[PDB]
Amino acid sequence: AVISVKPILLAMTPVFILLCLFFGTRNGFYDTDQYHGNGSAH
Amino acid sequence: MEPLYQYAWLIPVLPLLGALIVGFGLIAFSETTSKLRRPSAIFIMALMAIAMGHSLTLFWSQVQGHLPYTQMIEWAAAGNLHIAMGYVIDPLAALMLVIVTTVAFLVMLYSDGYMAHDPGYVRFFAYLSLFGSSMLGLVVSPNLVQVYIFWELVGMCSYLLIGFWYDRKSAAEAAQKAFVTNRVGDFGLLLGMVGLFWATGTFDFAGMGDRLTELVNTGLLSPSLAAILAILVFLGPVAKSAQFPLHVWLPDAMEGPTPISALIHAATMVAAGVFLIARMFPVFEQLPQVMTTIAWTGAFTAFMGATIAITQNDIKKSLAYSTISQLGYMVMGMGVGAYSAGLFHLMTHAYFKAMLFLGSGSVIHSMEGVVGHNPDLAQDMRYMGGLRKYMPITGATFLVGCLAISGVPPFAGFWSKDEILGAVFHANPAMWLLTWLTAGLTAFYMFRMYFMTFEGKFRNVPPERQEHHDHHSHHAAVPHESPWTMTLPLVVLAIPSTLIGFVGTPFNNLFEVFIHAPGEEKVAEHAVDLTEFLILGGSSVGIGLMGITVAYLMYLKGTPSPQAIAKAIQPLYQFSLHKWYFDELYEAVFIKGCRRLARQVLEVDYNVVDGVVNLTGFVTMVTGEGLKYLQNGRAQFYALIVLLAVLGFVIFSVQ
Amino acid sequence: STFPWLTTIILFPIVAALAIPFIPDPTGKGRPIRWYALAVGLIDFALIVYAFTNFYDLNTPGMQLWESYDWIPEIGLRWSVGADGLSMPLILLTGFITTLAILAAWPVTLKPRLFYFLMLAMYGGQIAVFAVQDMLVFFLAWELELIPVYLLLAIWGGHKRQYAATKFILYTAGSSLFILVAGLAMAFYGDTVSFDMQTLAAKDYALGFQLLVYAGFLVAYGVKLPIVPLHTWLPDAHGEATAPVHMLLAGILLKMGGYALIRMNVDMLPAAHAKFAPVLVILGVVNIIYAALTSYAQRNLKRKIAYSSISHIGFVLIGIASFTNLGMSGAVLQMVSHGLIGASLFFLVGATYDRTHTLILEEMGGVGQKMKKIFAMFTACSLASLALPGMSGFVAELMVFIGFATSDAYSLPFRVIVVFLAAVGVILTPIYLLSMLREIFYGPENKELVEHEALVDAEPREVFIIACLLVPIIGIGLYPKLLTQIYDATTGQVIARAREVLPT
Amino acid sequence: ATDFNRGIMKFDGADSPAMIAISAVLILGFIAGLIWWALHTAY
Repeated sequence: AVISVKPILLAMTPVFILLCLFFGTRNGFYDTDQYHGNGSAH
Repeated sequence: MEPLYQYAWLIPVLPLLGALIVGFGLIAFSETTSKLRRPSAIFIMALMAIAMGHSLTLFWSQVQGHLPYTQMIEWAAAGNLHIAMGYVIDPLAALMLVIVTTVAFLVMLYSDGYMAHDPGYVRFFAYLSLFGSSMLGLVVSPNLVQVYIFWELVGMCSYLLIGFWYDRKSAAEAAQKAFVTNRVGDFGLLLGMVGLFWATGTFDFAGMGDRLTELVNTGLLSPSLAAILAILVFLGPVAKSAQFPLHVWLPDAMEGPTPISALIHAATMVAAGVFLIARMFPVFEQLPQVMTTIAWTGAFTAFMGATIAITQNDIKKSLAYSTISQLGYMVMGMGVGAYSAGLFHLMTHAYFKAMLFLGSGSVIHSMEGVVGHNPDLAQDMRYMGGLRKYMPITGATFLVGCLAISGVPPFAGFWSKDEILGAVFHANPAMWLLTWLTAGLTAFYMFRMYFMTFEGKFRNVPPERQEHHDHHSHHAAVPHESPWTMTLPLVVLAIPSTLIGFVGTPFNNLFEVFIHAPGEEKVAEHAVDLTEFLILGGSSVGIGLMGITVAYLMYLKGTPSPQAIAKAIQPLYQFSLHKWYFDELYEAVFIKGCRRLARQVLEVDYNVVDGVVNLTGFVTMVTGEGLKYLQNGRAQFYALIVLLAVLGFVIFSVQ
Repeated sequence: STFPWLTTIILFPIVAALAIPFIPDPTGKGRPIRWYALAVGLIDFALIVYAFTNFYDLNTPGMQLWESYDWIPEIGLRWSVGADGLSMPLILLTGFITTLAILAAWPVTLKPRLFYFLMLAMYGGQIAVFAVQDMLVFFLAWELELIPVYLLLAIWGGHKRQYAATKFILYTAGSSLFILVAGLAMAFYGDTVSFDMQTLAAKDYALGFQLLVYAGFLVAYGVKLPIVPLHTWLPDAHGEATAPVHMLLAGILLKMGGYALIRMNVDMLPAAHAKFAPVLVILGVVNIIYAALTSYAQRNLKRKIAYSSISHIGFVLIGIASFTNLGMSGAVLQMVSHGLIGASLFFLVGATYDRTHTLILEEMGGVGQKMKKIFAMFTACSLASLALPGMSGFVAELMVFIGFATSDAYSLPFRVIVVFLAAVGVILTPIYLLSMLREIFYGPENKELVEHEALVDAEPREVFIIACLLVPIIGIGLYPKLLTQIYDATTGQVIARAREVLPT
Repeated sequence: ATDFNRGIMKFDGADSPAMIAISAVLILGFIAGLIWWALHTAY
């Protein structure tokens, strides 16, 4: 009488995939001020 | 009954989901949800009022004669080691179900008045609903694991709420101390929770008493060894209810918002620190050396917190040191055994402290008109005296809350409070006459806080003369600043006070104790006499009534002075003015000491065990610069080593 | 079933990592190579969840993707792969945190053709450790993340990168040699030269030999999982690093040193365990108390949480060396829950430092006034690492305390002191986490706000990666049989391997 | 160690090399005192 993890993982995969490919397109501040610039911890 | 009780887990998960949504609406949609302040307050309040609708029928069905209903769901399983997490609807649990959602709907009615000038209005209702769902799971809890999932959750909601404003440096350090000091009790609770699962074998409260009493008399456990187990579980409630070692966070918990102080003295304190020891009475009554520890550290706090409430200039810091003592007055009621009377002084404490706290917030929002937003102590700049001379309904209701805590004739406390004074002069009258002396001192600071700031003249002239704020001139002096959203909650929190003006009376004390049976049907009581109860109650309403006549005369002369007390008892007055000199013991020893122990674990890290690793890389670099000098040019020297090794290997290999 | 599933997941990033210099359009900073490396991460995480939800066939002890391909018959090694219960939670975790580490590697314009090559090569070099059932492929895959993680810390790192990068490759390749030495010691014992991880377990060893192999394995696995004397490589390699790199070190790379303790020091050498197991729990107790006081005394911000990651690891040692089915099920859940928690902390240190440019924790104060979504996120992830209930930090440590002091192995004066000593970490973790929160965000005293710290924001992509990681922290912490059912039957044989030996 | 005495609650003042050795023998002695406990007290 346990909730199986396979139907909760297979139903959470294609929302995680389609949200990264959307949330990549939406970002701010990492292209306009960004005084770190190239060297990412200098 | 079946859609009322099988869906009884919906009372914790409804007001959680009201904060799950606005938590998802503030982190992602903060441009609209910060503007949506008014609907999202009523939306969050709707799931609390439905949760009030569950409990008011889940409790009324329990007093009609319905059986307790338990439910258990497997949570973490292994080989022969199960953890079960469900609920119980117990007449003790269903009574606490009413209290923590009635005062929670009340404080959210209160919250629309104390703010909606504050931009954190949307987030405040997200945290307030985060309190209740973490709290409403604590009261329905069947196990010691299940009371621990929601033990450290309500301290998390208590951490976030004290540091609600988070721009004050004072509210910064106040929030962290409330998490650390409660975690020492959570360090104590976690030791006894594993320690009692070790000995007994099952995490429920009912299955812990029968199994501990099975091994203490057979000979598997020792009478000294199993005593330290239930001491450690008790170390949990000494933190949340602010007993003797762990109470330093309550003067600083008054640095948070004034609605929260009403809820962290009705839900995390009078509930959480008392509900656990009320539920663990299957363990405690079989151990005599543990119950005498509980009552002694309760009765000291009834004395310890009381004298710091004297000469306390701040109104919220005096109410904070009151409920240190009043909770300390109640935990010893669980310590002398007489605990059904200790549970019926719990209900009148939660409904009147919130009456005293929210009533005090009506004073502060009134006093923000004539004075700027910095001082909230006893009144300067048109000094102490008069607030009920302006005739508010906010000022007459924190007197009625003040009146029923001392033991006055015509009001409450005559029915519930002094019942554990006669049950405490039975066994150890040496350490427990101390409660009688402070019984006139709890009557002191309550009425010392009443007519110092409600009787006199307090509006005329400025002594300091610096407000200079348009947010102070719009703070609406002449206490009608208290809006329509205080007319309902300051009245409707007194409508249970006349219900306990009818229930918990000398005929309904017997009927309410009949609901509150312990783990077994047996009730242990030393003796109750018909004539002796009359003078033990009649001399004890005196010490409350004549306890304030020394306060009616002290703080109505203008100065706090009878003869030779302006030059006070400075051996003792330096204790109560500088707050017991107890904050500085915890600070100069523990805070500096863990800032001194931790530093030299860092420098043995960076220099000893980092010194060895930086030495393997040093004796190999200087080995390289030592055999770099083996070659030096001079090719005849290279012809030696070819010829010496020919001589070497023929002495090497012939033996 | 016939299709090689685990052989695909190992080799598909490394095959597709090599197609990165042929991706066209370097018109400025690297945009198209950022999107190709992200999408090739996600279609391998889909390959993990396809192979898991159809082919894993749980509550069976053993491997269910068993593919033993012949590679070199002279040495005796094969290409054998397989996913059991001690690894299939961690194959799923590796495909989850790395795909966010590509997505957290978005502002990098220093060497973006080289960054996403090594990270895709490290994405293959981590799944390959948990999957292979061999010993010369396991030593291959252990040091296969040796050169990409030297270069990830040296080019994109703080100051003292090079002192931190060469202290690390010399200390891990200087400790990986005991895997080859102890992996060859069991391979030649007896008469067979078998290298599979099953026959090396099903072989019978002597007791005096087993204590030499266990002490050889202990130094090789006490470095990566930082058992606290052998730990000095970490707070330099984790202190001077960027947030997308750091999620692969603290999230996943520490878990290989604890995965390999369960596989190769508890299964294969049981009578070696039962002799030197109480040294592990004392090295687990001191792992908590040392690393929590060392975390408090440090003022570098990225170095505070870097020393904190040694402390959460300290329950894996008590969980492994307690001989209880709830202790070992609480250690595997500690490795999964710390990866999800430690990735959500170590992203936001880089998310804070990219705006305020300091990490010094003294020039800060009032950061929570300007950025709010950074403050609201860094509170929920630091509360996750308090072992606070309702999140997966508490249930992973609840089973260890219960599982240790319910075993019929140790004596009672020992079990009382270890549970009393490990629970001092309950007091100690709110001391430095909340004082880190207080001395950065809470307060009026802001910076100079002119020379440094000219900007503050919170990007709507960066709010996803925390809310992507806080879903399985809470979702495991509210129902831990979402994870315990994956490894219930395989852990139940490792404990059945160590119970029959235990009075020794 | 001058960056370890950052201008917040640290710099107790005992960063001297005479204190570093006497703090080491108690700390590294407690771990060694607990390990030597373990092989004789557990079983």
